[PDB]
Amino acid sequence: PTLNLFTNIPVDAVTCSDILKDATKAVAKIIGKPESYVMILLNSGVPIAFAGTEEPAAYGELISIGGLGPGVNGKLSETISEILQIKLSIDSSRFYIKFYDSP
Amino acid sequence: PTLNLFTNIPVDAVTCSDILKDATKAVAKIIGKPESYVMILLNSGVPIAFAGTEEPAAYGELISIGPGVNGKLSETISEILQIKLSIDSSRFYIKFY
Amino acid sequence: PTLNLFTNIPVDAVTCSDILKDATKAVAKIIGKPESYVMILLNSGVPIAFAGTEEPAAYGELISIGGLGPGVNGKLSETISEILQIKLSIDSSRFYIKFYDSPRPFFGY
Ligand SMILES: [Ca+2]
Ligand SMILES: [Ca+2]
Ligand SMILES: [Ca+2]
Ligand SMILES: [Ca+2]
Ligand SMILES: [Ca+2]
Ligand SMILES: [Ca+2]
Repeated sequence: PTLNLFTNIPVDAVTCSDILKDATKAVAKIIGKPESYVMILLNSGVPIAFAGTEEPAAYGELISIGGLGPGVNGKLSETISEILQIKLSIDSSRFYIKFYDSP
Repeated sequence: PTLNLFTNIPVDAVTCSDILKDATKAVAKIIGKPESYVMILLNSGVPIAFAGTEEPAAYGELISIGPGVNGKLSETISEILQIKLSIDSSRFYIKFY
Repeated sequence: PTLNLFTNIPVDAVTCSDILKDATKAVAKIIGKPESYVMILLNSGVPIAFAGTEEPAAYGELISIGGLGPGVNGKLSETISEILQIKLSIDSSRFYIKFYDSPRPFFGY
């Protein structure tokens, strides 16, 4: 699976590594795939307008070949959102994650 | 909806904010929803080759998007980028639909 | 088609232009469409973890209108991975590509 994140916060290198590590663990654990199949990207310092403001925000695309659904997506969303809340102070109302179950 | 934009033009902060605001207004009007439903990202200074040159170019992905809206929407964003950045070439893709 | 690349190493403008040009020629030849239809993007300096590590890596999304014939995806994957190997020393084991078969055309201007 891949998680491709974009945020308007300029993230420092240490915080970036922390997020990549935390997201790797969360994606592997919750979908049920080995970490060797999990890729996380963090595009930071990307200007974002959401709801008419440029307050801190993030966008993510989570793509998996199977393994998604109502019993998984809610947990992934909550877990990744909490990582960005703690590490970047991004409110969950300004983080949109799009899930896609790929053929 | 989310519009994820990429351009090889390096864009200054004010022009970026103007584009984000212009695009927010245009998307909101064309889709008929409040701005609280609209996210615009601008990835700038991303090298792009299009039709075998690196002339000014933009690429946009539309996520979580009425019929015909996509064409009027993509053309309007294309016009905004031409006016604000002098980008003469652009491509828009409806993603995950 | 569009190839949107992301890599975690910094890439200088000359190397970037080489990658963009070689990727344009390779995608155009393998897919059979003229270069006028090919767009390549290179997002560099993007932190990536793959298999739990941050060694040089790349992600690519290849978006084609209607998808490609049997075997063509694998040929594209191999060819792009060689470009990234030659130009950036990214091992092919750390290149991850996703193909999108778009059921509707791009909007181009
Ligand atoms: Ca997968
Ligand atoms: Ca389920
Ligand atoms: Ca949205
Ligand atoms: Ca329609
Ligand atoms: Ca095309
Ligand atoms: Ca195509």
